Amino acid sequence: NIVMTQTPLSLPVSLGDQASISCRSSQSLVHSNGNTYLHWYLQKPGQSPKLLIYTVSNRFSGVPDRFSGSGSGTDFTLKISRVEAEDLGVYFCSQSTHFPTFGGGTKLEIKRADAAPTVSIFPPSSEQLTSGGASVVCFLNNFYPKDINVKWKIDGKERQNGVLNSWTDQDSTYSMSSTLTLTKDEYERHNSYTCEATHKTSTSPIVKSFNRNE
Amino acid sequence: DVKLVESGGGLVKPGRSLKLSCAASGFTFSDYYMFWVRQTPEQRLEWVATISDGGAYTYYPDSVKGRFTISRDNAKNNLYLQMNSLKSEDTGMYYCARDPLEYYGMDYWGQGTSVAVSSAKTTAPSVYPLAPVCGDTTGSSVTLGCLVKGYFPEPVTVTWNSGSLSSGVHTFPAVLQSDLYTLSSSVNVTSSTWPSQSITCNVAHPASSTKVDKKIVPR
Amino acid sequence: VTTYKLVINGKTLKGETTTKAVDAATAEKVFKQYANDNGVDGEWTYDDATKTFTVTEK
Amino acid sequence: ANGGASGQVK
Repeated sequence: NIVMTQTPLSLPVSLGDQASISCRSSQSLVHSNGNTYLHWYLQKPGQSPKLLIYTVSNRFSGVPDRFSGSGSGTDFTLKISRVEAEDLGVYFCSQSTHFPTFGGGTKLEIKRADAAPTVSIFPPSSEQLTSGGASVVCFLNNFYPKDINVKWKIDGKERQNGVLNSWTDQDSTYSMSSTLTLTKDEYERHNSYTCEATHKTSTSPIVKSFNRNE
Repeated sequence: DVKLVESGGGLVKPGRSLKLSCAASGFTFSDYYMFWVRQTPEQRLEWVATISDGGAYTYYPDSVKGRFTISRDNAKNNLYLQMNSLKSEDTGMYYCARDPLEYYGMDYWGQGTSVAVSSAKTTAPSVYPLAPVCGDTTGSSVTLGCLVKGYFPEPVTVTWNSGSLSSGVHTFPAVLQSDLYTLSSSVNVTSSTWPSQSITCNVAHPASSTKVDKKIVPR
Repeated sequence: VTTYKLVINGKTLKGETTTKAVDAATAEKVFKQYANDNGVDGEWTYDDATKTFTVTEK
Repeated sequence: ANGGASGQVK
């Protein structure tokens, strides 16, 4: 029940950069025997986590000396003196002082220049409506960084109910689909449909709309 | 060198059970405490079981206590996990991992075995076209798509123009929607390209033996 | 149960799908739901020898 | 305690 929290969620870097990731535990990690069982692991896509740093600052067998760890009590950080492409993936901290628990992970990724998304909105198809269903889709493609906020607005009111989002893995840009799934009857209850995106690149939202009756 | 190989994962109906195995090699298996750790679809890691070196002592979090049993065969170098009364929240990748001798931790992990718990039946996807909102006379590039909805189990495969349309395509990861899976794909082309030239998404769902092409026509 | 097949010859949707059913009539209901779900509207024929249904749109 | 849910220290 020792909660492990990682900061940041994502850390974009350029090859050659320094890298720092933090890990905060809800209670002290010092064991009764005096040792602190706080570890770091790296997981690449399709592979299992591999041990990097054990007991706060000990490098595991084979780990380059570019990796270092430190911290104390409840606040710990993993450092990468100089980032290489093979370092990219998700870093996890974990604690073994009490029953094992894990942080949510910090994804180390390749930095790119900021890019605004290209937004496209799609009404339900004739086919789906014939079937009795209504999916409204919005693609938010090729943007950077990953953080993006999307809102569905129907006759001006936000709709969160029935919305499912899916993000592509990292060109180095990110893409995302948002799909609002309604019944045909619900879809016919309103006429104005808007997909609105807020991204760091602009103070103004990117708005794409259609009208059910057009 | 140390190696761990998990196997046994599969699809099981809710309330059902399954046994996972984990073959260990390259170390004296009987000297080490062993664990089972799982990773959910949203990628969170959760410890699920611990067993002492000799096998007498077993530990579990409250989420699994009374339903899971970790065991091991020290003669055969095998670690096991019997899972009973399975729930949809048990869906995930299962890894076995080793406890090092001189500190509490997890030094080596296997490549994993996936478990899925669901009451869904094999279902072929519906393939809907995502054509642009009508009336665009700008002459700017067009973005089209295919919505592949309601299939089970995973996975599906999607190509555009039998694979000859590969640039400017984004195929998004599947999401669970009505206890079934859904994915979509987008493709972007110049306005002189479509609709003068046909654009078709080629969809395959191996489990239902579905192979369908959906030509995308304008609204 | 035995395997039944469906050939879809629609104006924009074309291809194949299958189902495992107790008999052809039981398979035909699954296939008509499938076609309906994909917006298809066509004429249904059945080839006994290959246990294959075909739905063809005008 | 030594041995437990998070392993042992031999």
